[PDB]
Parts: sequence; C-alpha cells; structure tokens
Amino acid sequence: MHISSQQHEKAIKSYFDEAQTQGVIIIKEGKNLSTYGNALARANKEYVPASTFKMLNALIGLENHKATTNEIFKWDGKKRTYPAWEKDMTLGEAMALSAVPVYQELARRTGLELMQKEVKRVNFGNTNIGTQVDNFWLVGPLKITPVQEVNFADDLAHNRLPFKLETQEEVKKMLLIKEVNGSKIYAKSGWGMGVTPQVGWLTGWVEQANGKKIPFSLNLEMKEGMSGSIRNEITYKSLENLGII
Ligand SMILES: *[B]([O])([O])C1=[C][C]=C(S(=O)(=O)N2[C][C][C]2)[C]=[C]1
Ligand SMILES: O=S(=O)(c1ccc(B(O)O)cc1)N1CCC1
Repeated sequence: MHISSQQHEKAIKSYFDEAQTQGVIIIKEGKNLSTYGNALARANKEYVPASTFKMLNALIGLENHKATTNEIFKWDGKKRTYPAWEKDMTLGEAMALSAVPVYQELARRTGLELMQKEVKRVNFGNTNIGTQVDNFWLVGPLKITPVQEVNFADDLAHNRLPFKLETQEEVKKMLLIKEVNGSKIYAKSGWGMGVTPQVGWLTGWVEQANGKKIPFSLNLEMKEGMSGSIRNEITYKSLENLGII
C-alpha cells in the first residue's frame, strides 16, 4: 500500500517517545522479522521474561498433569500484593490477572528438576533456571531476548512447540485479550518489577479473520509511575499503523 516505510517507522518510534520510554516491537510475517520503535538495539539483548513465562509454565504444568484447566487454585487467605488476587481461580483466570501466586504453586508442583529439564527441552531463552523453582522468571537467572520471545510466540501460534497439540490449544485459549474488527489478539504481558531497570513485555500474535497469524513482541523500560496498560496501548497503535489490525 501507499504509506512509506519511513512514515511507518517514524509513527511507531513516536509511540515509544510519547510514552517517555525506550522500547522495541518486533513483528514476524512468515519468516521475516521486522524491528520498530525508538531503541532498536534492544532486539537482541537479554531481559527477564517476568510474567510472559506464565505461557510456558502453563504448558509444562498441563503437559505433566500438575493441573487441569478447570482446577480451582484456592486463595490461602493471606494478604496479596494486589487485592484482585485474593480469590480462588483457574489457570486461565490467573493468566488474565497475571496472578503470580497461582503460577508459583504450579511451579512448585512441577518441581525444580522437571522444570529445568522442560525449560532445556523447549530451549527457552538462556535456558537457566538456577536453584529457586518459584522466582527464576522474576529476578533471574532466566533471561530471553525480544527476538527469542517473538519466535516463541510464532512457535505457540502454529503449534510447533514440543508439547501435545491439546496442551498448546488449552494454553492458547487462556491468552485471548482483545478482539478488533474480526482480528483476535492473543498475548501475555510481562513486568519485571524486581530488576533495575524494570522491563515491560507484551508477547503474542494477531489472528486475522482470514486465518493468518502475525506474531509480535513488545519490549520496553517500565519507569516510575507508568500504567501497565501502556504496553497494550503502544502495541495496538503499532499493529494498527502497520494495518495488521
Ligand atoms: B508479571 O510480570 O505480570 C508480574 C511479576 C511480578 C509481580 S509481583 O512483583 O507483584 N510479585 C508478587 C510476588 C512477585 C506481579 C506481576
Ligand atoms: O500485568 S501486571 O504486572 C500489572 C501491574 C500493574 C498494573 B497497574 O496498576 O497500571 C497493571 C498490570 N499485573 C500485576 C497484576 C496484573
């Protein structure tokens, strides 16, 4: 179409500039990776996955029968960092709320030995989980690049990960976050709150009406008093500017 690549690049860069952060959004169309934003060198740098790891945590737990999709993880009655976590929920509900405590219970059921083997088997990021089964995705040592995250999303969107088809479909059902004029957006957000600087992620794919799937990964620096929803807003504006939604 008739908009120049120079104009697309400038527009998407301006979304990051206007949020007063530094970031990149990687788009994959077929095999071709396109990098946009205001800090392109972030594309092959390593960051903690933070809550984007919930996608893989869920695959591993379901594959290894550590939970079912209808199982209700009970709230233990203790005060949580966020009040909306103070309730009983399924893995899918916990995905949408990014309820760390539920996914920490799942990681503990899986256990360190099995978790390390599965993370190696999938070859996710730097593949190192260290010795602490319940926080390795939050504070290190596990790290991943935005290129690696968009390639993970590409794999999951096309059922190419080494898990059963049914497992992948169950996790994909948990990730629907927006529907825009016949396009569906499947994604998981991430916010590394226990690292400095703090990393923000939104990793997923657009499923267009025609069936084509376009993976993406947004990566940026989360700064003092930014809203979580800036990740979503920059992402939707960028995908809209490119005509993907
Ligand atoms: B996630 O990236 O959406 C996510 C990570 C960490 C936290 S947390 O710092 O509030 N937490 C409770 C124990 C670690 C929330 C969300
Ligand atoms: O995705 S999160 O990191 C997240 C964290 C903070 C906000 B906010 O108050 O603007 C939104 C989402 N998360 C923790 C609970 C959901």
